[PDB]
Parts: sequence; C-alpha cells; structure tokens
Amino acid sequence: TSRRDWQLQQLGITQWSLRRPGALQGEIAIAIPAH
Amino acid sequence: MRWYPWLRPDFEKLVASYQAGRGHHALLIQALPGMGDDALIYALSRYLLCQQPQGHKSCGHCRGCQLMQAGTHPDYYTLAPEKGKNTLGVDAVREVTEKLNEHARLGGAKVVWVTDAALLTDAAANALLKTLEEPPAETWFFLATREPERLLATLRSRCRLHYLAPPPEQYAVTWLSREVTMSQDALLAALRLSAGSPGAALALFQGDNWQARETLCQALAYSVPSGDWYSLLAALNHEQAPARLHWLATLLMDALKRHHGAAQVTNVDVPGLVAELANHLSPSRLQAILGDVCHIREQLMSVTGINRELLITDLLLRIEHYLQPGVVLPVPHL
Amino acid sequence: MIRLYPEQLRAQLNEGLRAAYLLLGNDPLLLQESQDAVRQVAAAQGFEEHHTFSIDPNTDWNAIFSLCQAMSLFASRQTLLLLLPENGPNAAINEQLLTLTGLLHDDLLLIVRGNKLSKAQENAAWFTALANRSVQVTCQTPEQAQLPRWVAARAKQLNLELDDAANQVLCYCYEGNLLALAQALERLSLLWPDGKLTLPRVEQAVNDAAHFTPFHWVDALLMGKSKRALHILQQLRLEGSEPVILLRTLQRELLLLVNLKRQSAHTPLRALFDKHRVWQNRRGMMGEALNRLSQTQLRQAVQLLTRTELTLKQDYGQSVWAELEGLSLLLCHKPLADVFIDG
Amino acid sequence: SYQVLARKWRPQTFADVVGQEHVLTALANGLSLGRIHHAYLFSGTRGVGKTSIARLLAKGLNCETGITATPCGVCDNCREIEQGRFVDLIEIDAASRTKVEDTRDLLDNVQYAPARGRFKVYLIDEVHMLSRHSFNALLKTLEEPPEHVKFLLATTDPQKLPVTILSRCLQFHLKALDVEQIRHQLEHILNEEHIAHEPRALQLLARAAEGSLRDALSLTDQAIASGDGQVSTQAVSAMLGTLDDDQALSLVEAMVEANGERVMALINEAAARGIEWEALLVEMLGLLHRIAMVQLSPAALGNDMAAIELRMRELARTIPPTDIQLYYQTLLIGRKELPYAPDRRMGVEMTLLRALAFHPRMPLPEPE
Amino acid sequence: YQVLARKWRPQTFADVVGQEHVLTALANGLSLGRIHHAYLFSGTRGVGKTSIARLLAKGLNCETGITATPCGVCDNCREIEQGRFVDLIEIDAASRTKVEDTRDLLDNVQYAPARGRFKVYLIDEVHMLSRHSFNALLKTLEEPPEHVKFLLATTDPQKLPVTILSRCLQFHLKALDVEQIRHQLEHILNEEHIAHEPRALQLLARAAEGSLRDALSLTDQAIASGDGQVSTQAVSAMLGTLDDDQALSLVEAMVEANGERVMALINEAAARGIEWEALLVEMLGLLHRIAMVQLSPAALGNDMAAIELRMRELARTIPPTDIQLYYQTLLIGRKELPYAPDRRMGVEMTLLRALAFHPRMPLPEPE
Amino acid sequence: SYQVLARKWRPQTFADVVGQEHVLTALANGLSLGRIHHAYLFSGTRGVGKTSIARLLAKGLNCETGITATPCGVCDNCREIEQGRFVDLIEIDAASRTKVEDTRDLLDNVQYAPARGRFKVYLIDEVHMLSRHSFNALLKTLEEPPEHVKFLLATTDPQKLPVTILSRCLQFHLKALDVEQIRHQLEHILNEEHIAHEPRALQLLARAAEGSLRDALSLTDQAIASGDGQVSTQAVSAMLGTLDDDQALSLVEAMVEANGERVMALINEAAARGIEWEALLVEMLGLLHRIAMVQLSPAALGNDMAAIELRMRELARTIPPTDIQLYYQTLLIGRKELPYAPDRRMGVEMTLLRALAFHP
Ligand SMILES: Nc1ncnc2c1ncn2[C@@H]1O[C@H](COP(=O)(O)OP(=O)(O)OP(O)(O)=S)[C@@H](O)[C@H]1O
Ligand SMILES: Nc1ncnc2c1ncn2[C@@H]1O[C@H](COP(=O)(O)OP(=O)(O)OP(O)(O)=S)[C@@H](O)[C@H]1O
Ligand SMILES: Nc1ncnc2c1ncn2[C@@H]1O[C@H](COP(=O)(O)OP(=O)(O)OP(O)(O)=S)[C@@H](O)[C@H]1O
Ligand SMILES: [Mg+2]
Ligand SMILES: [Mg+2]
Ligand SMILES: [Mg+2]
Ligand SMILES: [Zn+2]
Ligand SMILES: [Zn+2]
Ligand SMILES: [Zn+2]
Ligand SMILES: [Zn+2]
Repeated sequence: TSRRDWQLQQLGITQWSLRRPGALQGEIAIAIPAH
Repeated sequence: MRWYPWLRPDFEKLVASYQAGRGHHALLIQALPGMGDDALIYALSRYLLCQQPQGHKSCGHCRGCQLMQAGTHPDYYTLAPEKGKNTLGVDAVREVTEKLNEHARLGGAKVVWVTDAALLTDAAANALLKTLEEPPAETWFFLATREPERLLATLRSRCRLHYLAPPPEQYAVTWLSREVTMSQDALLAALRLSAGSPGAALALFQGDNWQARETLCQALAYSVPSGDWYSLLAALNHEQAPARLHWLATLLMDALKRHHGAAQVTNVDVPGLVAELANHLSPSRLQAILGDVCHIREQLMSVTGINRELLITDLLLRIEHYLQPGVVLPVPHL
Repeated sequence: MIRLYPEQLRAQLNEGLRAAYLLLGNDPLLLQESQDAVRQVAAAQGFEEHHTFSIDPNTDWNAIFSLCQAMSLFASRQTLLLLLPENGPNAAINEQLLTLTGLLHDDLLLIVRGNKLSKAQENAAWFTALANRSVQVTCQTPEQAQLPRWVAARAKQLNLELDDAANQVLCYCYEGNLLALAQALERLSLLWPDGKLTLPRVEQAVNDAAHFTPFHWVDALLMGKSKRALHILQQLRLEGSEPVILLRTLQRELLLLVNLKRQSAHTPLRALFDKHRVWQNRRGMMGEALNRLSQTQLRQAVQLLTRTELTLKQDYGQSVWAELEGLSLLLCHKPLADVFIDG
Repeated sequence: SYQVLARKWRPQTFADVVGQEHVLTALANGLSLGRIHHAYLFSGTRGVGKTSIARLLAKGLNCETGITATPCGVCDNCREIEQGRFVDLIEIDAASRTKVEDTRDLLDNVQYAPARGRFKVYLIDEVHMLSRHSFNALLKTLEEPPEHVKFLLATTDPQKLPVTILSRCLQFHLKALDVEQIRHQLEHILNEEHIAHEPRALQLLARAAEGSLRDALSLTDQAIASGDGQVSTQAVSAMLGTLDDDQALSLVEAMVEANGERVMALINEAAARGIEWEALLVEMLGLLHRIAMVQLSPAALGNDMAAIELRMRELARTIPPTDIQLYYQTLLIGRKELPYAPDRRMGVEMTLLRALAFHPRMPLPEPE
Repeated sequence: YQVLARKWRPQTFADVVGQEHVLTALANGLSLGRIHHAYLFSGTRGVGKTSIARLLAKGLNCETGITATPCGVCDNCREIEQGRFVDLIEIDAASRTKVEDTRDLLDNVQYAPARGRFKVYLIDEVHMLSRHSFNALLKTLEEPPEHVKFLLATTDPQKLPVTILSRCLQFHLKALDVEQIRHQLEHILNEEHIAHEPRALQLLARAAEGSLRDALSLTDQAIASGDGQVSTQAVSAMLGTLDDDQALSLVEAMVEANGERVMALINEAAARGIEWEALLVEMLGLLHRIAMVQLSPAALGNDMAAIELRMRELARTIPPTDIQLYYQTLLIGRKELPYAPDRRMGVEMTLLRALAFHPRMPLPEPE
Repeated sequence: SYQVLARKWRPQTFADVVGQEHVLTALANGLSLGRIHHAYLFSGTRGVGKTSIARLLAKGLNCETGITATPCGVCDNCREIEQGRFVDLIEIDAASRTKVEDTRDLLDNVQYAPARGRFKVYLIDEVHMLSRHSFNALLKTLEEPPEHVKFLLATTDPQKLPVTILSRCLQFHLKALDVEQIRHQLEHILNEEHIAHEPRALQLLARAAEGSLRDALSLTDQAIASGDGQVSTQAVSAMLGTLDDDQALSLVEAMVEANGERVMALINEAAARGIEWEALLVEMLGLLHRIAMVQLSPAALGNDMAAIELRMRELARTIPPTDIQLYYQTLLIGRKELPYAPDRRMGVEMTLLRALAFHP
C-alpha cells in the first residue's frame, strides 16, 4: 500500500497491529495511541 | 587428470615457497571445477617426494619418482571418498592420521591429499583438525574445495588458502576453440556458464550435457509463450538436475539483465530465447522464478536422497502459480 | 487343474480327496480353515502324519526327500505341508519344487501355503506337471464391498442373527482382519446364547483391530471418505508403519492425477488411460478422482507433500502423522484453507 | 512399609475384578464347561488387569479342586500363585528373552511335564517385542502344544502382533475401566483401609487416572503421602497441579478467551516446570492444527487421546476458522523467530501476547 | 578449596531449599511408614533430584531407623554422604543401556543388602534406557523384593513408558525461584565469610534460570574473577551484561527520535568494551518488558524495582504498536548481525533502521 | 625445523596471550587462592586461544614448583607439556573418541594415579561432538571426580552441549579479538621476526582476520609467501582482493540510480580484474552505513574519503534513509546467500539486480 508499509514488508518487518484491544489491561493510560 | 597451461605460473610460485623450506604444511586450493587443481596438487606432491629434485621439476628417475609413476609410494597417503559413496567418513581420516603418525619409510617427506574437503564429514574434518594443527615434521597437506566457505571455520583457519584464478576470457575462448571445433559463440556461452573456468566447459562439451542444454532451451522456448511450464519437467528430470537448474537460472538472469539493459549475457548462443523470456515476463516475475529455481537447486544439492521429480514438479507448479495475476510473489529474506 | 474357493472346498473333499493340494492367497483365516478342513478330512481317511516344512535356502531337503521316499513306521500315507516364502519361489526353489514333483508319490498328500503367485510365477514346470491333478483354492481376502456379505454368511453359518448396523460395525472394526472378525463372532455367540445380536450387543463387546495397507489409504483418499482415511491412518500409525512408504505411494498417484488433469485439456481420457496402461478396474476411480477436484487442488497438495517430506527427513520430528491426516482431509472435498498446513 | 495398594489389592478372585465383565464371563464359561483354548491373549492398556486376570486364570486352571471358575484361594496352588512363587507359573518377558538361545531353551523346556501343577502355564508379557525368529518359534510351538501346557500372553499393542498369532490364540482385549468403576474401586479400597477421604478427591483421582486402575492407585498413594494419611480435595488438587503437563492446552484456551493474566500465570507455571520453550510452542502449534482438523471433520480427533477430548471439542466448535488460523500463523512466526529473541521465555511471552492481542499486517499483491 | 556445589550439597531435609511439596510428601511417607517401592524424580538440571534421592537413601538406611530426619552421624549416613555406601547402588542409565546389561543388574537384586536395611538403587537419567530395558525392568518394578527400593531420576519424564510411570510414584521438582536462589547464595557466602553485594547476587540469580548448580558455578567463577570477593562490577563484567540504566537510556533516545543521544551512548558502550550483541539483547529485553507491562501491570520483578517507575512511564507514553515495531526492528537487526561487516556497524545500522522508520517522528526524507 | 607463525608464536605464559583479560584474571586468581574447579569449559569462536589457555592452565597446575599462576615453562613437566609429551595431559579429540569403548576406558582409567604430575589433566577438544550417551556416562565423573583429575573442555559453540554439562562446568567466554588487538599482535610478531611491515597492510590483515588471530597469522604467512618475504600494502591488497578505490562507490551510485547497464559493466570489469566478491559486498555495506551515518550526523564522516566527499555527500542529500536501509538489507541478503549461489558472480549480480528493483 503506502511506501512505509511496502518498505517495512521488504525489510521483513511484520508491523503487528492491535486488532483486539481490551486485553491490554492494568496500569495502561495510553491517551494518544497515534491511531 | 590434465595439466592445463594456466597452472604454470601459480605452481612456479607455490613450489618456490617449498624451495626455501618455508612452505605451509596445510594448503587449501580454492579452485573451480575444471581448473585442474588436482594436477597442481599432484605436481606439488611429486616435487616434495622427489629425492633429487632439480630446479622446480622433479628429476623423474629417482626412487620417489619411480614410486609416484607406479602409484605405490609408502608415503603419500591420499584421502578420497569411496567410489560408491559421495562423502568421506571419519574412519578413513583416522587410519590416514595413524599412518602419518610415524616416520616416512623413504626418510623424506609425507604428503596427504584430500580430494575434496567439501565432501569431508563434520566428524571427519574435526578429527583431521588435530593433525592439521601440528603435523609431524616433513608432513604436508593439500586440501581442495570449490567454496571454502562451505568448510568448517576451524578447518579453513588452519590452512593457508591459495586461490587459483581462471585465465583471461579470451585466452580460455581461444584454448577451447583450438581444442573443440565449434562456433565461438557456443564456446563463450559455455565459458560464462562454467564461471569462466576452461576445462569444465570442455568437460561439458565432451559429454551429452550440451544436447541436454539445447533440449531444455527448446522446451523453455515452447513453454514461455504457451505458459505450459510443466512440459519443462520432461527436459529437467535427470540425474544432472542441478546443472539443468543452473542453466535455467542463467537463462532467467540473462532475460532480467536484458530487461534492465546490458551488453553481455551468459547465454549468448540463444539471443531469441532470452529476448522472448524477457518480453513475456515482468522483472518481478523473473526475480521470483529465479530465486525459487536457485533455492530448489540448493535444496537438491544439499539434501541427500530427496525425491527429485517431486521437488521439480512442485517448483513447476509454484512457477505456474506465480504467473497468475494477483498472486503475491515471495521475496528473499534471511 | 480345478480352481475352487474355501467355502465350497468341503464338498470337493467329501466327494473325494485329490493327490495335490495348494492354498494360494493372502487371507489368514481362510487359509487356516481350509488347511484344517483338508487335514481333518485326511485324518478321517486314515492319514496320521502331518509333516510341515518351511521353504527357505537355509533349510535343507534331505529330510524331506527321505520322508517322501519312506513311509511311517506306525502309520501310512503321510501328508506334507510346504510353507512358501512371502516373496515367492526363486530359481533354486523352482528346481526343488520340480524335483519334488518328479518323485511325488500318491500316498503323500501335498499341501502348499503361501502368498498368491504372480503371472510370471504362475507358469512353471512343476505347476504344469501338477495341473493334471491339481486343485488350487483361491484364498484372497474379500474387498470392503465383499466384506458385509462374507460376514453375513459367516454369522448365518453360526446360527446367529445380525442386523445391518451390527454388520457395519463388524466390518468397520475388523476390516482386513477376518481372523479377528471370526473370533469376535465366536465370542459374541458365547456371550449371548440367544443368538440375537443387536447394535448395543455387538458394540459393547468389540474393539478396533483392523489392518490395512498404504494402497488402501490411497484408495480411500481417492474415494474421498474422510472417516475411512482417518481410520486407516490411525491403524497404520498404531501398527508402527513408517510414513515414507505412505508418502511414496501417495506421491505416485498424485503425480499421475496431476499429469492426467493437465494433459486432459485437449486429449481424450481413453487414449491417456490406454497409453499409461493403468489397471482397468481403476479407470473409473481415476475418472472420479479427476472430476471430483479441479486444478485449484492438486497444487497445494503437491506443495504440502514436499513440505511433509522436508519436515520429515530434515527436522526429524514426530508430527508427520498430523501432516498426513491434514493432506488426507485436503484431498477430500473439504475447504482446507491450507494456512494451518502451510501448503 | 505397610505394603502398597497396587500390590495389596491385586484381585485374588474373579468376583473382585473391576470391569472387564465380558472377558470375565468368557473365562468363567470356558473354565466351567472345561473347554480351554491353547493360548490366550490379554490386550488393552496399562493398569487394567491383564496380568491380574492372567494370574487368576492360571490359579483357577491349576487349583487343587480342579478346573473351576471360582478358585478357592486357600489351597497350596492358589496360595503359591498369590505369593508369586509357583514353579509351574513360568512368567517370562519378551524384553530380555528375544535371543535365539533363550527362545530355544524355552521351547526345549516346554516339552517337560509340570512339576506339581495340572497345567504348565507360560505367562509371556509384551509379546509384541518378540523377534521374527522368536515369533516363528512361538507360532510353531502353538500350532500343536502338548495337552499339559498353556500360554497366557499379555501384550499392550496388538497392532504390532501379526494376526498369525491370533490364528491359534484366543484374544480378550480389555477396555478402559471408565471413571465410575475406578472411583468405586478407590472408594472401596480406602474404606477397607480405614482411610478418610472426600468424594471430590476420589472423583479427581479417577478422572486423572485416565482409564488405568494402577495409575489411580499410585495417585491415591501419592495423595496419602502428601495428605499425611488422609486424602483431601486441596491435597489432591495441589498434587495434580504439580504433576499436570497440559500447559499447552491451557495456554491455547487462555489465548482463545484472551485472558492475559491467565496466559501469564500458565507461562509462569510452565517455567516452574522448566519445559523446553520451543517444545511448548511446537505442542501448542500441534494443538491448534488438531483443533483446525477437528473443525474440518469431527472424526479428525483420534481416540488415542481422551483426557482432553471435551476441551478439544468445545474449543473446535466455539472459535471460528479465522481466529484459529490467526493463532496458528502467529505461533508459527513466534517459533521461527524464537532463536533470535532476547530469551526463550521472553520469546514465548511475546508470541503469546501477539497472538492474543495483536494481528500481523498482511502483504498486498501490488498490481503488475 | 573444594567446589561450592560439592561442599554445600544438602545433608538433611532442612538444608534443601524449595521443592516443598516433594520434601513434605517424602517426610510424611517416611514418618507414617507408608513407603513405596519405586520413586521417580523429575525436573530440570541442578534442581536437586540427586540430593533428594540421597537424602531419602540416608533416611531409609539410617542406623537409628527409618525416619524423615536422619541423624547424619551414624556410619551409614557418613558413608552415603561420602558416596561410599555399598548398598546405595548409584547406576547410570547410559552406562548400561542394552537389555543384557540391565538383566545383569537385576540378576543380583534378590540378594540381601550387605549392611543397610534396604538395597537402594539410584538410576540417573533413566530415560536413556532402551524400550527393552524398560520392559525388563517393569516386572521388578511392580513386585520388587521387600528389601529393595528404586529411585529413578530423569530430566525428561515424557520419554518414559506409561507403564513405568504408572508403576512408580512421580515427583516433578520445580525450577527454583530467583528469590530462593539469591537467598541460598547469600546464605552460603555468609557461611563462607565472603564479602558480597546485593546487586551481584541478583545478577547471579538472574543468570541461573532455575538451576541452583549453575548459580553455584557462576558464584565460584565470580569469586575467582573478583579475587575472593563478589562485587557487582566483577559479576557484571564476567556476565557481559551492561547496567540496565544504559540500555534504558538507549531505548529512551530511540523512542524520542534523537539520534545524537543514540550515537553518544553507543560510543560510550564501545569505549566500555562491551560486545554489541549483548547490548542488542538488552534493548530487546527492555522492549519486551515494556510490552508485558502494557499487557499486565505486575510484569516486572522486584529485581528491576529500582528502575520500575521509569519503565512504567514508557508503557504509558509509548503506544503498543510502535513498541512492537521497535521490537521487530531490533530482532531483525540481531538476525542480521552475524552477516554485517562489523558488530558496531550492524548495531548502528539497526538503530538507524529504528530511527528512519520511527512512527511519531520519522527521520527527514530528502526527496 | 621451520614452523608456521601460528605454531612458532603459541603463547607460553599468561602474559604472552593477547586479550581475554577476564578469563586469564579469573584463572590466575583461582590458582593463587587454591580455589580450583574440576571442569573448565572454554566457549568462543575459532582462533581466540582455547588450546593455548588450556595448555597454560595445565602447565600452571602441573608445574614442579607448586601450583603457580604463571608457569615458568622450564621444568621437565613444563617443557613436556609445551612439547605435547606430558603423559598426565591427555589430549582427547571428541569426534574421534565417540565410540562406546572410548568413553568407557576414559572413565575407567580415572582411578589410576597420575604418572608424573599431580593432576591427570584431560583436555577434551570440541566436546560438542560427543554423543549423548557419552555425556550421560561422563556426568558422574564431571560432578564428583577424584582429587587428582581436571577436565578441560573446549567447544566452538557451548549451547549444543547438554544443559547438565554446562551446569557442571565453569564456562569461560573467550571474547573475539578486536581489530586493534590483532593489529598490535601482528606488529609485535613481525617486529620480533625482523620482517618489514606497513601500517596499511597490518590494518587490512587485522580487518580480514574476522576476530580470529590464527586466521590473521595464516593470512600473514600467505602474504609473506606471495609477497617475496615482505608485508607490503600492494601485495596484501592483491592477495586479499581489496578494491580500496572508487570502484565500490561508483557501483553503489549506479545501483542507487538504477541504470542497470552501468552496474553490469562495472561487475564485468571487476570480474575481469579478478577481485574478491565478498570484499566488494563488504565495501558496499560500509559505504551504505557511512551514508546513513552522515544523513543522521554530517560530522561523522572522515577525511580519508575526502577525494570522494562531495559525491558521497550528494547521496546523503539525495537518498532517503529508508532507501538506504533497503539497499543495505538487500546487500546483506546477498552476503548471506553468496556462498550458496551457483557462482559468486551470479550471486553478486542477483543481489545487485534485486537492489536495483527497489526505487522511490
Ligand atoms: N481390573 C482390575 N480390578 C482390580 N484391581 C485392578 C484391576 N486392574 C488393575 N488393578 C490393580 O492394579 C494392580 C496392577 O494391575 P495389573 O493387572 O498389573 O495391570 P496390567 O494390565 O498388568 O498392566 P501391564 O500388563 O503391566 S501394561 C493390581 O495389583 C490391582 O491392585
Ligand atoms: N534443592 C536444592 N537444595 C539445596 N541445594 C541444592 C538444591 N539443588 C541444587 N543444590 C545445590 O546444587 C548442587 C547440585 O545438586 P544436584 O542435586 O547434584 O543436581 P542434580 O539435579 O542432581 O543434577 P541433575 O538433575 O542430574 S542435571 C548441590 O550439591 C547443592 O549444593
Ligand atoms: N588469544 C590468543 N593469544 C595469543 N595467540 C593466540 C590467541 N588465539 C590464537 N592465537 C594464536 O593462534 C594459534 C592457534 O590458535 P589457538 O591458540 O589454538 O586458538 P583456538 O581457539 O584453540 O583455535 P581453535 O578453536 O582450536 S580453531 C596459537 O598458537 C597462537 O599463535
Ligand atoms: Mg502387567
Ligand atoms: Mg542428578
Ligand atoms: Mg584449539
Ligand atoms: Zn626424482
Ligand atoms: Zn485353590
Ligand atoms: Zn544416621
Ligand atoms: Zn615449571
């Protein structure tokens, strides 16, 4: 898709996405997840 | 074995070290197939075992020379894989080391020749490491391998590495032309195909490998337009499958270079096939197919007893799958 | 020169014994019962000696010659049984057999047991010589289709009552193990003297003890019945059979199917079958396999097989059976996204 | 020492044999009617009574009273068999007696008459291990044994045994004792020994035995040891937790339900167990593959495993194909990258977190 | 002068650290007299399988009688302590793997013990026995002589046949906790009158995963390196693991997208003379710890407590996706490190990969 | 009799060894304090001093003047160990002695007292080659051996050994020698050998040593043989196939700017001149790393490349960092697969064409 994603794919970087939030529980206060 | 002209300088150099008494006990010759490294090792052993050498060449009439001609010298314990096998076991290395463990019968020097250290087993190489580290007095080793990287790091560390570079391209071309009566284009194609190592190209010409290559090229020419790559299996399934895979890889590489723009190609003898292959396939498809072919060739070479036809047909099916539009093409990555 | 079957061999023995007998086949129970019936009829006739020998190069023949050329001190009209080797007679064994036929005597009752001979092995000097007075009882194991009728006849001969469900259960549990099937029938008869064996009766006193061969597994995959393929894979795994032979047998048929499918685009099927010289009984089976799956399949199957071989002889793991059953399910009319199997 | 439950509670009579009702009835009928086959083959699994039933048959066949299905248990022969020192009871193992010389010696000794027994019973164990020569010798001697000898074979994997042995032998393949029978037998044993226990502890022991009475006896002996002369629910639960080695299935369940704290606790337990981390990843991958195949076809779950049958079935029916596919892909990637992870433990934790709360960005086949 | 592992081997049930469940079970069995005839011990290396087996052998054969608290002074106890007890037959499975050797071993089982009350057998790595050897051993395991006890031991219990498992009481020893290892190291060092620092003990305990024998070996090596003292600097140098603070600062610079700090930190590390792969592994471990903290709150042990608060900040500010991105970038760089022209060059290029593909603040993209 | 530099300059004291300060200090302190273990495993890459350190420790233990941190090297036992004659120092090859009888006699003769010395040292080489049964049998000896035998274990990679072996052995990680240490050792050896040497030649040899000093000595001997008894920069460059010119930079520029014909011509002429392809890939990787560094920090560029400064700077201004990383990744992938390619030329050409495929 984008140049960033294509380059990361070519470098072998998986770029894991969150998909299923909520499982991340505890002392987590991420106000801005850049999404 | 044969003594090729291009062995003249390097030999004259190596023997010079032994002329001064500073020769390295362990010598590893990095030479491609057909470079005649076996002849060089034989000449070095003959010089070492000569009782009364003159200049560089051996006298040829002393006891050592007579035994070398008869091939029954008590010294000169050679190591080679069994005729019915393709690897050298640890038992052979053990017995050769035991024989070398004592003085020479003739009182001169003891020579050990490993025909191909690549075929040497890991256990065999590890056993040879000790005797290679501190050989007894007047003990000389002459290893040989196409790719020293394939050998163990320790074993390569012990040896002094000598690289037998091939001759100039024009010199090899004219030598083959004088040897074999064939079109210069075919000679150049064979030389480039054989990594520019004459003798190997000569061996390829001597056998039926050239006809096999022509049949494979015709099959690929028929397949590329129609897309029926499966028929290629008919021209690919053979005991020499790795060589045919190398030929196909070189053809794909030539097509890709022609796409990118180039003045020279390894398969110069078939401009039409290269042009058609480059035109009918995109560079990404060519790269993917070439990588797959090289990977399968490596698997066939390294793996022992693998079902040849199964791997070849799997490769053909995957190649056909790649040609289908919208299919993600794999990219190499460590 | 009479070819017969063990079911009707009792009448043949009753009407009169024959000079030469030979039991050829692979079914163990049928061979055993035919041998027992022949031996009992011989004993009733008045034969007390039951000498048995196994044919093998290590074994000698002087004792056999002496016993065939000599009577018994306290008996007469001996009987001799020869256990042929599994592979089959060789040149030395052929010479021994023709020598035996040369000095064969009427008072000696010859019985031969072993695997069924092939067409090349069928023709021989001793076989032709014995053909004048040879009765050969075919002893092959009945196919899966022939199994239900055979077990029904066996139960009826035992005065039992079997329904369709019980017959199916017995066939499933003892497929290719008819000896265990008969033993189970005897056990059920003893357990329930009434003779009525309903589905609970049989199912509560049976065990899965079937025996198969890799060809049976390949046939099951071709047919496409997942349950049978999984069952045969389980049986082979429990038998300790190595997966290499299964992989090779599967590979042969897979390559044949791929070639047929790819070359059937513009070529009649009949010409391809004739050229390949495949079994006539397998023509319809190959057609069914070809039309059951399209070129979208037979591609991930080959890649899966290659991956299985690599993980077998490179990683040397123990998950080969999981890959085999995954491929089995793939060859059937199943989705098999192949993401799990890494096809 | 107070003996051990497995040794003490060997069934010394047919009446006190748990389960195996069909085999018991067949043997009783054979002994009563006087019809005895040349050879008997007791098969099944471990700790179900193959050896016990074979010894019961031996003592009932050589009892001073005669060939009876209800041995007295008090005569010289019965007592000697129970003590395991009867001369004619020739117990041999195919393990260390597969040699040609030993098989020949056994065959030669077979011909001799019994010393003081009506029958010279040979209780061979693990017959599936006999070599081809030994197997052929056994078949030949079983073809027509002398009337005074008997063979009581006790194997555990009849599939290895070719049907030729069955051609002259009668098989009585045992079956798993099931949870209820094992629980009842454990309750009876504990009550007879004046041992306090709770019903839930007995249920847990029976379920953990996995269809093997010997396993149940060993487990309850362990419970007594840890329970200090009294079986209790907490003691048996703790013992099971220490001995449990199904961490892969529990981890798969936790990943399915996205229970992060459960995954962390299970990983900590596995670390305490100290199992190989790559082995754990391979086991989880195999479990996921089995779940996928079960979803594809119910028959894919072989009967070889039964302790986790319900868990596997519920997991297969609950999760959709896509989720199990994602779990399998993530676990495969984690296993591949484990060697280069900072630590094996850290690699396992990272791949578990990725599987349970992440998803990889798939590649795009850009148009040509 | 004697090795710590050999000198500090347990001589009584109290001396054993951890493994409370098996110790309690064995003590109760010995006290109540309900002794089984076959005990299998399982676990990882160095957990104390052999120590517990020898303690049980001492308890069984003690002169005062069968007890869970052997005196340790009678002749049998001393002989077992020195490893010169005739009845305690210490056998190695690999030494006798063929069926013939194990049959020869079992031939002498019937004979009465020389002086001890039981003829205890202690087989090491029993899983190495062949299947035939196991089957031959089954009969004696089921009904051994009243004066014979078997004490099997193996690191891998899954290889044993199910029959063997069912014939014996299983005890799976658990890997010792890091705190338990640290406490044992502190106790032995205090008994030996050796100076030590808490950080050094924490580092040694972390190095020894769950095997106390590895902890003792590393402690002895640190004693050698430090010339009779266990100092934090000496242990850190020997382990080749730089302080967590430097790696934490490195990752903080990496996330902040300021490459000058990254360059300065790597230059300082090079001056310190630390292998680069260790630095990369430490960075990956820090990233993994941050990810775990994001997953669950109690994911950091007390050993890292000194830097816990700071770590927690990185959990709150840094999203999870970019944490995974950095982890993957560092992991792939470590994958490429062996083939790089230089270790320093490889790590520098990995860090430049991380900075160039930084999500929040990508490195400038000049055309 | 003439001996190679590796055999001639084998360390004979704890001071002659270069690098590995920590392990040497630990061994010396243990010998001085008397706290000596019975199992010393040495783990590290080839040519770092496994055998040398093991023999030095054996000499220190077996010295006739008591257990000394630095053996004198002149005693009868010391000289015999130096010459490989000491009977109590049994040097065993793991690969050769894998059979059952070998290990069985190895663990059966431990009870016999040492013939000459006070310790019967067992120096087992490449211990990772022993069979699993061998390790299982030797666990007991490695745990509680008699107080007259010491096991010295050497292995290239320690992880392959069973975890129990690692548990029962003191592990010493011999750090790979850095370029500076190798250069200093080579300079000292050549000065003591009365052989002229240039700093550039020593730097190149140390760089090509790849962290192993035995390989450095072997390369020095090869240069001596080829360099008519002279370690000259030109001779070493010819032997090692080092470009040390602008060809690598020009080829990198062509690769970044596509223009496949230029890359093919450069590769063809490089093959004609007969250079080392691994050296070319290493040079390209270094150039790409330098470009990335200057993109991050312009001050991180030296003056050696001054003649090619501006052009290099142009790349730092023209190539985005992501493209630099892509090219570096492709070159590393080519480096990994270069040995396994059908030909070195084919591998290099495939790598360069794959890199060419990448573009903004
Ligand atoms: N059916 C049963 N009824 C009562 N107790 C049983 C039964 N099966 C096993 N046990 C108990 O378990 C002990 C050992 O059982 P075994 O009969 O030896 O098991 P097994 O079938 O012989 O296992 P194998 O053949 O060695 S694999 C007996 O002494 C009993 O205490
Ligand atoms: N549980 C423990 N309690 C006390 N000291 C222990 C314990 N585990 C290990 N140690 C110490 O570490 C040494 C080694 O213990 P061992 O029991 O011999 O190791 P091991 O577990 O028998 O070796 P394995 O499992 O066969 S590889 C002992 O002598 C103690 O000094
Ligand atoms: N650390 C070192 N200090 C001094 N000389 C060294 C060192 N490492 C290697 N050498 C030299 O290289 C020669 C052989 O190397 P070794 O000392 O055997 O190292 P090595 O690790 O044992 O090699 P391997 O692992 O057996 S291939 C020695 O005789 C020295 O001349
Ligand atoms: Mg039993
Ligand atoms: Mg132990
Ligand atoms: Mg060495
Ligand atoms: Zn001469
Ligand atoms: Zn009785
Ligand atoms: Zn005591
Ligand atoms: Zn000295």
